[PDB]
Amino acid sequence: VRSLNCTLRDSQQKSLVMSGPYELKALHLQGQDMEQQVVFSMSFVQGEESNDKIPVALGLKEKNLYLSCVLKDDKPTLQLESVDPKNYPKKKMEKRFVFNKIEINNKLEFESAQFPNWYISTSQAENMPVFLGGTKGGQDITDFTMQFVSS
Repeated sequence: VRSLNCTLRDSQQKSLVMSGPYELKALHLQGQDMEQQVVFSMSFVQGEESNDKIPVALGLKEKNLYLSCVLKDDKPTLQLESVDPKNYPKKKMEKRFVFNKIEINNKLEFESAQFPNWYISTSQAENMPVFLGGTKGGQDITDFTMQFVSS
């Protein structure tokens, strides 16, 4: 498995930070305060691919913590799940962990491989949880930029 280290910023320039053990929040940060931002370990895993659609897994750099999509109270939900530190990452990652990384401009969208047309999204408001949104366009933000830190 090949990985790259990177940070993500939504299109409103909000940064992503850990709120608790299992949640990420998005907030407007600038300055030394940016040390707070989560560093992701993006892995290129097995799955269907295209020029513009690439399967990935998002773990937290150096933590056996991955972004996962599960049904919770009957609706697709994003969560941080802990994994056996010795078995991960893998090349053939379980479906709940896979996102389709879609390039559209200098922007990126992350679609659940498990739940078609469900995307990693942020709210327009400050300090709200990052979640899985079943809708594109309307109010919630579904596009991001990536910064390499050391892949």
